[PDB]
Amino acid sequence: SWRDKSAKVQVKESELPSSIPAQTGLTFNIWYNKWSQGFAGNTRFVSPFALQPQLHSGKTRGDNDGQLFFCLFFAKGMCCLGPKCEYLHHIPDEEDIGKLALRTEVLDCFGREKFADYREDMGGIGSFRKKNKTLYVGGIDGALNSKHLKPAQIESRIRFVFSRLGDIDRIRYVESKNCGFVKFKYQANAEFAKEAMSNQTLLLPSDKEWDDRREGTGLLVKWANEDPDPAAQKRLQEELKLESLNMMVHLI
Amino acid sequence: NEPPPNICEQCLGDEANIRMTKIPQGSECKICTLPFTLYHFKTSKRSNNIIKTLICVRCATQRNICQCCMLDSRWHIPIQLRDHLISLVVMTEEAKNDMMKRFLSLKNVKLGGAQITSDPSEADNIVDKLKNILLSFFLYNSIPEWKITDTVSQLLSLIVNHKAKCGGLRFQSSELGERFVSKIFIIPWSTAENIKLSLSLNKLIQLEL
Amino acid sequence: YTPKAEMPPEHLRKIINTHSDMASKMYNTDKKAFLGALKYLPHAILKLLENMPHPWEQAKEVKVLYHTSGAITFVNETPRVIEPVYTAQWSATWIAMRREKRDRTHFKRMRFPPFDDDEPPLSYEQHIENIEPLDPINLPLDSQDDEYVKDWLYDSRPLEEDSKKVNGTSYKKWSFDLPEMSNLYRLSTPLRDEV
Amino acid sequence: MSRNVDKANSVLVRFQEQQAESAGGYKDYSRYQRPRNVSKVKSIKEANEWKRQVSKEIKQKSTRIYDPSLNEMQIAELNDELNNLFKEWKRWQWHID
Amino acid sequence: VAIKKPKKKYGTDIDYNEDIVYEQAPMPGIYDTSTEDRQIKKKFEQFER
Amino acid sequence: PLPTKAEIQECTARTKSYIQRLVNAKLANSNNRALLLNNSHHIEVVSKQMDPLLPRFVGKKARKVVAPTENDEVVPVLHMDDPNEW
Amino acid sequence: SERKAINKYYPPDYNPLEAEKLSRKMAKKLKTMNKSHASIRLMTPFSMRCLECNEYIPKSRKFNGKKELLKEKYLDSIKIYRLTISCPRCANSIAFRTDPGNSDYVMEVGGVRN
Amino acid sequence: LPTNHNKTKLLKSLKNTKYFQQTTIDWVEAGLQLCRQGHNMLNLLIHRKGLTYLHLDYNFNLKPTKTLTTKERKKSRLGNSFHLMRELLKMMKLIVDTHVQFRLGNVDAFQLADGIHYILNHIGQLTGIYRYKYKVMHQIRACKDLKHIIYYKFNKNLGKGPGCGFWQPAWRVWLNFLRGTIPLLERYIGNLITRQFEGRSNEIVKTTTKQRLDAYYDLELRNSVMDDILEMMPESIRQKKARTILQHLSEAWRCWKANIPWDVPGMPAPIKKIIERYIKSKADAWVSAAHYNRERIKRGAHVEKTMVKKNLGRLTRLWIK
RNA sequence: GUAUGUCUAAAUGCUCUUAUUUACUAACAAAAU
RNA sequence: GUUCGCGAAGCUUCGUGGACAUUUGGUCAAUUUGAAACAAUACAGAGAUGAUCAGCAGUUCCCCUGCAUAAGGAUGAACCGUUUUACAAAGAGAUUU
Ligand SMILES: [Mg+2]
Ligand SMILES: [Zn+2]
Ligand SMILES: [Zn+2]
Repeated sequence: SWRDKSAKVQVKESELPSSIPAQTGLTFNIWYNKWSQGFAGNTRFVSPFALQPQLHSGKTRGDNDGQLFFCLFFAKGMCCLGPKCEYLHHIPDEEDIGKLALRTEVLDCFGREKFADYREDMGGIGSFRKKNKTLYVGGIDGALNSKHLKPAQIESRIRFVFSRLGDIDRIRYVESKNCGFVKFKYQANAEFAKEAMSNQTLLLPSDKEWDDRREGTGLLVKWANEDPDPAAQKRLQEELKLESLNMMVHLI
Repeated sequence: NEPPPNICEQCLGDEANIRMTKIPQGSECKICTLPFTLYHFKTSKRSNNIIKTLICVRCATQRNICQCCMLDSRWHIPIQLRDHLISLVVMTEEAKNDMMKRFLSLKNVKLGGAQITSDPSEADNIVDKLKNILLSFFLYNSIPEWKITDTVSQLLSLIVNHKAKCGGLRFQSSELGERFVSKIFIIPWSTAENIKLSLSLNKLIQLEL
Repeated sequence: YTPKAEMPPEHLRKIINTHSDMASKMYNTDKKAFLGALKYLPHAILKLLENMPHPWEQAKEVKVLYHTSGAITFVNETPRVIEPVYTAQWSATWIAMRREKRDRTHFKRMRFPPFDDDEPPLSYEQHIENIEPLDPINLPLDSQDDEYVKDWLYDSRPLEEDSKKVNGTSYKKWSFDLPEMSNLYRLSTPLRDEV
Repeated sequence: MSRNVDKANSVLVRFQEQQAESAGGYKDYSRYQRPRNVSKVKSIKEANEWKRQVSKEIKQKSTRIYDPSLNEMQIAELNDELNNLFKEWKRWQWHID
Repeated sequence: VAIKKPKKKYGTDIDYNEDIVYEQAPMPGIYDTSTEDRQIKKKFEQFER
Repeated sequence: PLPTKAEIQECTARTKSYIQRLVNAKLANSNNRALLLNNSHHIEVVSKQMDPLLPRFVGKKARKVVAPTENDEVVPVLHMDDPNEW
Repeated sequence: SERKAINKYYPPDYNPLEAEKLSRKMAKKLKTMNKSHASIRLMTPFSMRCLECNEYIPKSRKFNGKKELLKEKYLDSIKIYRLTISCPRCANSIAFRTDPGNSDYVMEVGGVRN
Repeated sequence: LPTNHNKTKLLKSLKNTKYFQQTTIDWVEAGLQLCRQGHNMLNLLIHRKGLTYLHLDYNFNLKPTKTLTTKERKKSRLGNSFHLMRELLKMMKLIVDTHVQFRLGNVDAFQLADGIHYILNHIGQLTGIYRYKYKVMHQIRACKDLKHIIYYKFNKNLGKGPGCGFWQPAWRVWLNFLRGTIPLLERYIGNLITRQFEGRSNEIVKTTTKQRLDAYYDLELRNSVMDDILEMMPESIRQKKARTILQHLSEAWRCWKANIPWDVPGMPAPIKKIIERYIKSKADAWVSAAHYNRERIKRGAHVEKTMVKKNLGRLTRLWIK
């Protein structure tokens, strides 16, 4: 219970929060902060940090003042401000979501503008046009350092990571596509999860490849392009209908 | 010359004085990607985080929406939903293209539905029509896990596949489970025949892929 | 309205130092500001150049405006002088130079550029701490002839603040007595050489 | 050093590349020829890069070989080249890790 | 299927509809047109299938 | 009739005011130097002084924009009424 | 930044000899520079017919050829070169050699002079 | 005679904002800041431009890292604004550098003075401004003159050698030069930065240029002819016919040039007549122009080599006719 | 005036050879006593 | 904290009423996922015309360099392809009512 669990957080101290870029290119472009004169390198690298939320989550300088938006850095697991952060440090609970449900159309749970069109890769901060709570997970091969695991095991792992991060609606691992679809109750929660699990390893301490988790490439967590197979579609339609009904009720 | 900002009642705030700054060609509208004046207000003086307008007035007019909330000017519903309702009683297709979106924005037709929402005549009629229209343990036998979890809590990690329909709840405590049993949709430990059959079928389906 | 806050130079220095290794998403806007500032960089240059400390001056303190982003820094003050006094000073300097020339077998003329193309120009913080800046160009005076001028002649603000000989610290007008004026005239014999 | 190739392989550029390689680890696996005999490549990343390069090459080969003048002998030659590329790729998928 | 790479923000003329000019709302307006369009589109789904 | 003098004057004033205003606006836009209500609720508009280094009009970026003609009313295009030579 | 640039910038540590050595070390590895058929732009002096598709490429017509060194020199110390071309229509590799005994060229299994 | 209106100087406006604040600073420190800030600006702008391969020295001498491929070169040719700015910065550094040196125990006061003097006279040699803006040449000349005067005054009884201070007049001259630049740089550099942020939509070329004039004129003539033909008679699918008309006109012109009679049987009297009239007009415009060119040539009045050749040809043709 | 365009999934040190260059570019310009 | 008054203890100290001063800052939050380009490899490769080459324009929902209404960009980019109806009149022959 994050309020009475703790106050403190201090995820990654301001001594070592991050080095700035990773060398692609020959020369370093001061204006873009991106290496130039060459592009060789798959670029996506695994997060040095992570959100162990039960430990970390806490009261902030924001909580007292009445901040709406949660801390991106906290989600990522590297908020060096900690208790003096102005953005919130906890998993988005229901009440909080309700409170910022007016704004949640235009901008994310992080207080940053949702766009009109999706990014072509479905890669970040979803559109305000299509509301969504549904994350594509990918690069699970790369996130587990090419480990010969059972799909079931992988699914379980995903559940473990994602359940903690937010109230789950439903999850699907797929062998053929080699992916992990997750759906949440609240869009905000989903967003938070995405922020967290971007570039994260799925591995555990008990695994034998724990010390070389950094050398791999992390989870590619993105937005879900809707499932075409028909039952799912039907379900979605039903949900939409229900929503409409609710809206109508509210109106009258 | 400039038209005025279209900010809703709930968008703007609950107070009888708000101060805002206008920033002419501040940002590009999110829909249209075309320069427009940003209004941004603080609601109450001291309440943190600003509320900048994210869309151009023209676009707002077309969709008939709050320039901050992105919700129907009248009913305060997401554009999809409001439009969907109207359809139920045709929806807008924002054209997600670099050039075309701008063109669409500049058109002044009130895209789709917006007209109905604008007019007292039409919105009201639609509403009326709508009204008329209206008037450890495995678990077996689709619904979301956040509901299941809630139910469990009420009764007092929770895995559930849907292709399987096979929910293996693991409280990890003999106390929680033994309280859970007494205080009380097939629920064993770690038309019945029909149910069994269906379950089996589901399992088979899960296992063929 | 109410005038600008006289800030501490320390703050300015800190600001400057911060925007050396500037390559984060932090100060995105500072880079923009910097870019914008090119507009006024020539103005800044003109200002700084104008304020050049004269050879009768070890180190001039100068008024400075600076963008809080750290993008540009204008020397703000415009250096005005008591004309005759200025002329006298220049004459004195000239005389000193001549004397130096007479003295020295070889005069060690500077090499250019003064610092290397590789070596990045030392921050001012390496040589605030250093010893008193070596003596500037002001000729050997005498109590008999140049009795009046000697005390102030070689000062940053040629005539002191809070005196009856100039308007005040704004340093906009001056009124002199005779003997000082005479002394100045005598000094300026090289430059003011007019028919 | 007209026509760009010369510029690319001008000494200064080479030096720069070397420096990059030394500090940070920027290589251009496009720029160097892929080695013939695998198992003289202890690092995994390098191997992966090589594999990627070969895949790219194969793709390139494929793109061109379906051109309209199909009866010309160049296409035929490439067919063997394509096969070779495939073989190389397969080899690169060695089972050390 | 791979799309033609864009050069400087152009339109892919499948989606979006290109720079549309109106139907021009006339006096003898009838609502069968929409139905007809729908019917036409139904057939093309079949073709696709 | 040749239009009334007063009327003409008025017209001049209108246009003169407008054109002048337009010119002023243009001048303002050029980068070289030298109250409201929503619904029932009253609202104060302000203009904050942005920093003089940052781009004045950060919105604009020299965008191409095709416009629709939007001619809803129909122009009547009226008229009246050896081919081998011509 | 300008074609007549007097001095290219060097890093503050650039032992020129050392740099050269390094380059050499990374020249055997290098893709380009360690290969034959280096490109060239040339007009065609022979004025000849492409043997496959009979395309009559005339005198002085410009092409982006490949110049390669023929190891077997003429006499002793005066080199001779293969100069590859493609026919405009069909992509057949025409080429020719420069045997300097006659102060002229020789056709090399590409086309025929006429 | 100066501005009646403008009280509002640049600094005052800046002060009136919240973004500037003001300190009192040692002049050397200020200079150093300028050098650093200026350097940053030039790097930042350069990086924005994309050209990361043109490296700035801390002395402001810009030059390229590799040898640039042609595309890169094209991308990365900075112009008369940026280079001018760089030059200015370099100059500043040089004076500031000398003062820094003086402050440090490295160089005497007299020496410092002399160095400054050298800089101000030798701006010309020390660093290319003149390259980019060659009216700085006047300033340079003035400085030289001053040096000549000053040195002769200063080394009268004393002999020839280095060590003449008295940088004042030179300094003054440079300051005054800078005044002019302030404006030019503000238009130029400012414009460049605007472009970088918001890069122009639809520029309009200008036919008052020697180049492009003739072509433009021809085009105009063609248009006029087409209009006339349209006016003349009814047509169905006239676009196709326009091309034909144009071709006919061209042919007529060619004939005129040659002195061939342009008689085509199918051409109807009126259209043909109109075409003839326009070719006559062209001839009038052309012949006169040729004559003018010839006159210019005779004088010795900035004729273009190509233009002269044309005149020679045209005139020859006329003679033949 | 050193053109251009498509194409891109996310072994180690060692030394020895030189009074040169398989050098490349031609957008630039073209006459006699 | 400054202080100008009142009330208690020994001008010194507590307890009070006032006056003075009064709402900053954010279109921004620190690494991959809200969009920089060159470069590189591979593959081809240069306006008319037979060929070689100059320059100028033109159209555009393409831009870049340029202070630019100079100038320059592969003749700067794409234009070189598709191309069957405001459709009529006359004559001859054939099947159906
Ligand atoms: Mg050309
Ligand atoms: Zn935080
Ligand atoms: Zn609203």
